Amino acid sequence: ADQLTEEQIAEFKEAFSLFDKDGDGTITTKELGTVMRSLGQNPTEAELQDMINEVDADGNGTIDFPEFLTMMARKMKDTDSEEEIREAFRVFDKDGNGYISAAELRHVMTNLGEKLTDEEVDEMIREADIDGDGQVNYEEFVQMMTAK
Repeated sequence: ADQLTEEQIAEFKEAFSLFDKDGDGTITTKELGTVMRSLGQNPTEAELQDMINEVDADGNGTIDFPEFLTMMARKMKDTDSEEEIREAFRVFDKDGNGYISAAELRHVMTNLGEKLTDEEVDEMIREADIDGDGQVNYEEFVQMMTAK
């Protein structure tokens, strides 16, 4: 899933509060780039003025956390975590066949540096009939690492 993890929501909530000097849980458009830049993102000025024209639909010129989360979810799209795991399994599809040996699959999940425990993968392997044949595609194992 591409849902915001409780952490990503907290990270943004902290970077957002960083400019909530009104104790109202909101920030001004003048600090929006600063908030976004606080997370290490550097959108151009036009990119910022473009999202403002839409967010500035109330005619007030301010951003609240909820709407701020609507911006983060619109950016963490084209860069899903899925494209990262599939691109890793791609690094493992040296034969461009779409299939690798479970070993390479288990290796793709460990080399990625994911905090997955060998036990969690053992369960993901139960429904992924990784036997009966010997090789398995990852598209199914990719959606499993994202969120059952």
